Amino acid sequence: SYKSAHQETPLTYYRATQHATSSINHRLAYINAVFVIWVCDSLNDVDQ
Amino acid sequence: MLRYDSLLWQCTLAAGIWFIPQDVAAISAFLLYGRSKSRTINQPVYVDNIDTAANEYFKRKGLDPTKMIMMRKSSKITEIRYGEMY
Amino acid sequence: AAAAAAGYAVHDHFYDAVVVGAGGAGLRAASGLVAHGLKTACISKVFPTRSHTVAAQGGINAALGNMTEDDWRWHAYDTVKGSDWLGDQDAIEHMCRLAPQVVLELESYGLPFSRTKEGKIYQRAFGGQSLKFGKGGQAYRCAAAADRTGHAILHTLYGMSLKYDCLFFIEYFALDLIMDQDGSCKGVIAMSMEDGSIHRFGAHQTVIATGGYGRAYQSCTSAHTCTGDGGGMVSRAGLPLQDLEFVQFHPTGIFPAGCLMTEGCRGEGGILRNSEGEPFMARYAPTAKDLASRDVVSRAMTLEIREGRGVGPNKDHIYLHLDHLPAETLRERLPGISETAKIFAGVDVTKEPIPVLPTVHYNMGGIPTNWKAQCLNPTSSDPNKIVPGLLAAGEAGSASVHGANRLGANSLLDLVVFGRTAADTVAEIVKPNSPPVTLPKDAGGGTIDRFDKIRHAKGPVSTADLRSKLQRTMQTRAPVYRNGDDLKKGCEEVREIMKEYKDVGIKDRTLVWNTDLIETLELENLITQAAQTIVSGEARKESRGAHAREDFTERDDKKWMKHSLSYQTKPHVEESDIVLKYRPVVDQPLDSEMHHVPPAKRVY
Amino acid sequence: ARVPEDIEFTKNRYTRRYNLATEDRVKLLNWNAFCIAVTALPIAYVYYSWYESSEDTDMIYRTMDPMREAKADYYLPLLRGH
Amino acid sequence: MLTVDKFTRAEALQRASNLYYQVLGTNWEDGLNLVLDVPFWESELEKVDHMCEPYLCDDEIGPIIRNLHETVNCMYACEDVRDHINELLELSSRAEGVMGSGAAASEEVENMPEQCGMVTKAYEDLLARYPEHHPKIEQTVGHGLAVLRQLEKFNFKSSHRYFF
Amino acid sequence: MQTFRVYRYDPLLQDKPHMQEFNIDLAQCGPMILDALIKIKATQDSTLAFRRSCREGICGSCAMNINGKNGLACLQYIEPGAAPIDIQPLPHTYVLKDLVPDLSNFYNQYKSIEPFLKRRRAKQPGEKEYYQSIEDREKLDGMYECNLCACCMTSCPSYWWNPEYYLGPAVLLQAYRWIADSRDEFTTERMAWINDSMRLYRCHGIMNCTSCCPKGLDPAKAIAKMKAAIAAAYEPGWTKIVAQESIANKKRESGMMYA
Ligand SMILES: CCCCCCCCCCCCCCCCCC(=O)OC[C@H](COP(=O)([O-])OCC[N+](C)(C)C)OC(=O)CCCCCCCCCCCCCCCCC
Ligand SMILES: CCCCCCCCCCCCCCCCCC(=O)OC[C@H](COP(=O)([O-])OCC[N+](C)(C)C)OC(=O)CCCCCCCCCCCCCCCCC
Ligand SMILES: *Cc1cc2c(cc1C)nc1c(=O)[nH]c(=O)nc-1n2C[C@H](O)[C@H](O)[C@H](O)COP(=O)(O)OP(=O)(O)OC[C@H]1O[C@@H](n2cnc3c(N)ncnc32)[C@H](O)[C@@H]1O
Ligand SMILES: COC1=C(OC)C(=O)C(CC=C(C)C)=C(C)C1=O
Ligand code: SF4
Ligand code: F3S
Ligand code: FES
Ligand SMILES: [K+]
Repeated sequence: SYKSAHQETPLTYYRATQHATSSINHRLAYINAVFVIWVCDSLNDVDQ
Repeated sequence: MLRYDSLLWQCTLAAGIWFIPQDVAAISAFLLYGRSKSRTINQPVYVDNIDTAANEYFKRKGLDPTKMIMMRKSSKITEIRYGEMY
Repeated sequence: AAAAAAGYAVHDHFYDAVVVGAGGAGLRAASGLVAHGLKTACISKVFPTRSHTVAAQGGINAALGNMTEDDWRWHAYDTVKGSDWLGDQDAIEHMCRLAPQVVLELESYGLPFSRTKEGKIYQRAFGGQSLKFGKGGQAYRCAAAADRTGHAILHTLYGMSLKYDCLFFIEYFALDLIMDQDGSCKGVIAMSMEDGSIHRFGAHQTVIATGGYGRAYQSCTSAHTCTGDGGGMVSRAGLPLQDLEFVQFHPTGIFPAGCLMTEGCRGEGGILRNSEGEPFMARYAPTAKDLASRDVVSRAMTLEIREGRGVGPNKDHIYLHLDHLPAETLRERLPGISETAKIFAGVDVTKEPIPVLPTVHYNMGGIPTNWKAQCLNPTSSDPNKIVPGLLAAGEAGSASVHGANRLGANSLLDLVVFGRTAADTVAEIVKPNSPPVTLPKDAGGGTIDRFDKIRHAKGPVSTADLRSKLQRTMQTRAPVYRNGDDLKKGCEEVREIMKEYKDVGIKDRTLVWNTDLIETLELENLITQAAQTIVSGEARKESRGAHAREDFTERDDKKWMKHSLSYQTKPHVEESDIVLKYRPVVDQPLDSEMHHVPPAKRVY
Repeated sequence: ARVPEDIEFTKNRYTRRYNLATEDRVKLLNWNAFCIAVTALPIAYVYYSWYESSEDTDMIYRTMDPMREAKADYYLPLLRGH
Repeated sequence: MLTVDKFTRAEALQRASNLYYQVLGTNWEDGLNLVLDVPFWESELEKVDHMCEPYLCDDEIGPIIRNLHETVNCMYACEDVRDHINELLELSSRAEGVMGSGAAASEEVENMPEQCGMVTKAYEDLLARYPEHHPKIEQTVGHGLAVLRQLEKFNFKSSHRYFF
Repeated sequence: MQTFRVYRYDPLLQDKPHMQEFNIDLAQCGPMILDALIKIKATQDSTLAFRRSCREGICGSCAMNINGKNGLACLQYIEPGAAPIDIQPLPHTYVLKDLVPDLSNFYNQYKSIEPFLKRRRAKQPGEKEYYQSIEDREKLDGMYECNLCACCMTSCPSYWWNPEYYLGPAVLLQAYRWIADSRDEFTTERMAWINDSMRLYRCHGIMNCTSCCPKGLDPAKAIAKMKAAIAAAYEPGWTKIVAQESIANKKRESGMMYA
């Protein structure tokens, strides 16, 4: 008759530290490099 | 639920401040390398009067002025084309 | 299992032993029973590591002899003097003779004790401890682990219980005992605060290892969970409670927070000063100025503030100066005090004095017990008669090792020793494998009915208001220095608060983590014990240990060297009276290894 | 939603139910098979790729350096750019 | 098995004991451990069986083979139950919705009280079938049932030993 | 007159959790957050539920999320301001009722590391305390003070995502405490068991555990040390060591254990 609740994602409210934002920028480093390569490839193909 | 000091909003601004500058430079370098090649292959050359230039071209290349459709592509761009091109 | 009593889902368990409490005393008893091969359960309101034992700071007393030469017999003499010749010398010998072994066992399970230069356990000076039966000097018997000796013990005893694989029923609030018609405990009846189900644990031998009832006063060092639930259960079973008038006020408690500053602070050089800047403690207890018995120090502090030599803008407290001591020693030996002061008082220990005031800390009273931790139901002919199936351990129990005043660093020792003894005593009674107990036919009926009556309570007064009223009366009518007139006034007031529990009302009617209901059930336990305390104190016309009557300022060994037994007439707190009987104190030691310490003056 | 209520769970290594753990092992094999196949792309580039300016290069070697031993006088400015 | 390789009894004993402890030591709860390792374990187990066939009655090799077979049986059986539990918990998580908001939420298991009665029965059946592998059964299936207990309030025998 | 929004959930109605706003006069309330919650319960809404025992920060029972960051209510200070003080349960935990989290998984994971001293030889009769130097005891300084508040646990983004596979900061620090205790003789066994991709290497060094620790401990530093020690000391035979210990626990009761 009783059920527990599941709290939402903590990302929306948990306080952010400078070490946590910078750790993400490190884990996203390779993701940006691929993105830039794709942009340059697209530009070399659809521009000038 | 939503907060400015949230891990999401502070990790999205940090990423933007950190990557957007790097990226703008990176893409710009590619754009610069593109211009270096383009300006060495077909540098834009400005002529005064299009009609006189077209005549000198037809004369220099031995092209019959009647078979060449000259069209104005833009306010600052004209373009001679073959009218009998398949 | 599955049954349905008065519409409630009742599960039935059938163990060989049940331990109510997962504090120091309860964790030790459980590990011991499991180690003896007996099927056992350990019920607790909180995760075992959150019990009040974790807040202990000083240490445990053992005649290890790591700092100086020592004898357990010397520790035993100190305890007798500290008890003001109200504690049983039989139980004191058993505890002191086992203190070395118990402490080493705790180290063997990984207790991170502080160490000496030779790799042995460091021992600190504490109040009321001497050498050579008082003819020597300060004794360094308190094996401490920095300012966190409780956290260490409780965590280590939990680890030991995990190693032995003890069945734990965590977040289960025990309601009553399943007593038999003959008069034998057959188990406990508890509720789960996480599921809302009632469980009827049926055991051959039950161990009540709850804590004290220190939250019955406005200002205490006790936890909010310290409501004395096992004493109420015993009182509602018709069994006696003992020495409830002897409530210990710790000399140093942060003002007004009510937090505790370890006695080790003074035991490492700390000095208490007044408005005149005097170490006044030399006038009272001159030989051991600040390291006197906790009852002497507290009375001295109260008289000083009363005389007008108090510190502060309101001249209401006393100052504890640890600033003169080395900063390294403060950081190494008193690591926890410093932070707590910085927060709850805003004091820098190394540069400023700490505001302190005597505060209720421990309760020497509890369930009457023998030296084997078997609860007693004394009769006029058999003062040592024991309840057939019940045992007690810890602050909840009163084996009278501590008598009228507890010596610092002896309670944590009583947790380990008597928890171990309780497990040994059950092993002899209950065999490792035994036919299951036969829970009586109407087991829990009354408890379920009362729980339902309280669950659906819609009266005018609120639990919080009633609790504040009780806390106020206890704080004002039973202070450090008690007078007979106030004790009488208060005794009338607590009786009114008893009949006012019939008007309490709760707003939450759920069963899953209904703190409102749980707190009202706790208030019943708090009221009955607080009532018995005031009644017993007013009845004692002497001044022994923590009980200091201004009307009668002298010990009466001739007519008051007795244990005071209180009884609740009826199971309902709003339908009962507090009757008082007495039982004699055991003065002869259990063996000849120790001698009888004759009653004498307690000057300190 | 709802979920089946009469599942015959695996009892031993020779009486096995098909579950998503076995499907994940097939995925491991199929992904690894792709890796073996995609290795043919980089290996084919290295084998078939030729870096030559014109068709002249081979004619020069056939008529001037057939044994790959003929020595050419070196004028540094030619390839030094200055 | 089709092979021309020949191995001594000492080599056969070594290979079988290596595989037995390798399987019994690997963490079964982590799914990627079993998914990645089982292909290598199955190739090795076929070779071990071929070379240990003469020594099935041997006093040293024989017991190793019997324990190895039992461990593999328990490994497959436990993995199956925890796989279903993982399915139930992932159905529950998807029901929460995107960001926990409930925005794009999947429909939520309706026979969850009954799906928890099925798993607990399976857990007890494993305990009886594999009495000498309780530590592994508790690592995988026992802990799995403890996670489910945090979502649905159900009763199983070892619930109290999992702090419920 | 500060405003305190508090998370509220009834386990029976099972209605969507909501934040209710209360107004409290800080003049008649204690400085700490826990005092405000007690005052609200005593005066306005007695239904409010929350865990609290020690009042001095030592029990580790009042762990909550205050204005975004985890902490113990008894040590947290009320910060008056126009902005309501938001109090919620511990992040990404199952809420049993109002602010009371469900930390059963945390308790089980701790039991898994077997936090009790292990020695190969049983204390010989006539033996005193096991020798440990002051320097050795100093190694266990910042690790033995953990009160199990579970803030560092419910602040790690890696425990949010994989709660049932990652041991979490608090358990991992406790494992290092027993791997660093000179008296323990099962150093290799403990390191071998903890050397798992999910158990240990899910820590990405976010450092939220160290930032929110109420006791001022550094779980992040301990996990880094434990990873370095394992990497240097790994041997091919570790897997067999884990298996042999698992055989030793064959007759243990039903609960989390080394396996
Ligand atoms: C387990 C087997 C896996 C096989 C998977 C499938 C094939 C993988 C192939 C791997 C190599 C690929 C190299 C790059 C692509 C080459 C393409 C190419 O140009 O090929 C022609 C060329 C030949 O040159 P070529 O000039 O004649 O042809 C190329 C033509 N042009 C120049 C126009 C591009 O191949 C090579 O040059 C590659 C030679 C590789 C030699 C490797 C030697 C390995 C030695 C290992 C010793 C180990 C000892 C162990 C002892 C243990 C004792 C206990
Ligand atoms: C025997 C001793 C051993 C010593 C070992 C020491 C090794 C370490 C030293 C570095 C060696 C590597 C040199 C680079 C390769 C040769 C350069 C080349 O081909 O360029 C000439 C080519 C020459 O082409 P060219 O057509 O212009 O040449 C004709 C020149 N004129 C016109 C004057 C006649 O340069 C270019 O084409 C222009 C683009 C060059 C871009 C170079 C980018 C750098 C590449 C290396 C990256 C390294 C990454 C690691 C560092 C991390 C950085 C964040
Ligand atoms: C309060 C205090 C006491 C103290 C101390 C410091 C403080 C602030 N320092 C000490 C020291 O340095 N040296 C020493 O020798 N003693 C010291 N003390 C004394 C000691 O810590 C206390 O007396 C302690 O309470 C004794 O331990 P005990 O095991 O008897 O009790 P507990 O730790 O309070 O835990 C009791 C358990 O019972 C459970 N419980 C309570 N009611 C119920 C119900 N109704 N149902 C089920 N379980 C119940 C509690 O949850 C707890 O687990
Ligand atoms: C509560 O809702 C969500 C999860 O469940 C815990 C996620 O796993 C995660 C984490 C996954 C990624 C890809 C960061 C997110 C973002 C999410 O919204
Ligand atoms: S490491 Fe800190 S936050 Fe984590 S449980 Fe221990 S005291 Fe609490
Ligand atoms: S926040 Fe988590 S990722 Fe590591 S550094 Fe702390 S345990
Ligand atoms: S109430 Fe104990 S940590 Fe706050
Ligand atoms: K070690």
